[PDB]
Amino acid sequence: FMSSRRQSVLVKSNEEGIQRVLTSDYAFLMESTTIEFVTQRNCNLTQIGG
Amino acid sequence: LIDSKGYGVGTPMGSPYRDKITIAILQLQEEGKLHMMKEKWWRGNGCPEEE
Ligand SMILES: *[C@@H]1O[C@H](CO)[C@@H](O)[C@H](O)[C@H]1NC(C)=O
Repeated sequence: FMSSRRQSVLVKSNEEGIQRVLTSDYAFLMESTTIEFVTQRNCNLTQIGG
Repeated sequence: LIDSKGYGVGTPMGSPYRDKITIAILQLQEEGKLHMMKEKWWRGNGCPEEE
């Protein structure tokens, strides 16, 4: 998917990636420690999956 | 969308006027010339759905 959808779903920063989840149905992939920081500071986000 | 490709103004192999059209197209996208043309040809009849 990501090879076919470059400059569409491939954001270049974490702050614009969390915002893209905050706008559309976006399922951003990143490191687990920062997700444990964002989810505890934002009650509209969650960590699904292991 | 399934794929993501694009149309393009074709030039011969190694042409100098490829670069001037490259500058020209991006000028008309920011001032909205192409979107006034895309709404002029692909529209033309306001439909009914509204339900
Ligand atoms: C989701 O999180 C905040 C804090 O819980 C909430 O107030 C708001 O509705 C959402 N934030 C947005 C939409 O930026």
